[PDB]
Amino acid sequence: LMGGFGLKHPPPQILIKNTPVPANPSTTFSAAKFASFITQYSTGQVSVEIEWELQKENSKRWNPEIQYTSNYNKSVNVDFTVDTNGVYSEPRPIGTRYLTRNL
Amino acid sequence: LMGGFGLKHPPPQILIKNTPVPANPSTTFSAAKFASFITQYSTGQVSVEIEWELQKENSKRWNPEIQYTSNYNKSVNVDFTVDTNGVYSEPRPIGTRYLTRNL
Amino acid sequence: LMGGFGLKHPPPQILIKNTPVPANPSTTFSAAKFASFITQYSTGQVSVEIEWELQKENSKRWNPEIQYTSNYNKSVNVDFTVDTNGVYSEPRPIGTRYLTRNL
Repeated sequence: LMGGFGLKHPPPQILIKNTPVPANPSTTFSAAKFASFITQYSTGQVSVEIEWELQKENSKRWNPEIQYTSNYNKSVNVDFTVDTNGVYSEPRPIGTRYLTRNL
Repeated sequence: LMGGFGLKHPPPQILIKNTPVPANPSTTFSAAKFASFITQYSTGQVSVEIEWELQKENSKRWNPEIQYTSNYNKSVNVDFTVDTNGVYSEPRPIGTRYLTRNL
Repeated sequence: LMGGFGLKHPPPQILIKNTPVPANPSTTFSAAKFASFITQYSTGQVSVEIEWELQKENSKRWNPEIQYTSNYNKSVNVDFTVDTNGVYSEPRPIGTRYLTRNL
């Protein structure tokens, strides 16, 4: 109901966790679990590559169609572009329904 | 200079003419040429089939581009469409330069 | 117009960038982008190997030609050489037009 593709078997959850590296244990045995760990974080790169099937249009429509366009009118910032502080912003929600089809 | 394709050998001229069908000549010989012809015209259909080579675009441009679109704002007549009298009209000249390319 | 070789397809741009390595994120989730990165730079070596085609001269000229030469007159510094501070300098612009050819 939020829009999208209903999948009985969706793309699976990809779960990630730093392995606990303990600090130095006591030189005598303690049966209690470790509460002291070396503080650490991880970083790295992640790649997703999705292949999408397209459905081309076969309209015999004469007049031109509504399409998503940028405006040529000047502005302080180009849409879908970083500003002078390096902050990327998206100005408006772009839906996907621009071409037409007869019922 | 009016725009278009300069061709040393352009598509050739296709010339068409009704053959003169004379009216009844005099029953005696006259060496003068015929000035009296049966009034007639011709009609028919004409087909031109041109194949055009395209040049697809390879821009790595991030932001959206200016494109030719119809406006969705309502009007008494749809653009590039006959009116109530059956008269087809073209409202504006459409040029061909809408995509961009770097120098 | 600044001189040189006009190329429709020139040698391509070679673009280089340090990958951002973040500092430690907050232990709670924040949907804001990272503004804190580990300060780092890179260094290394770069090699360019260009092959040049030459065009040898076939003059039947009798007298000797103007050529680019160094002067033998003594000076505090040799031309196109570091000074006592290790600073390399080029004393004059050397053009390439020294041999002659008839029109």
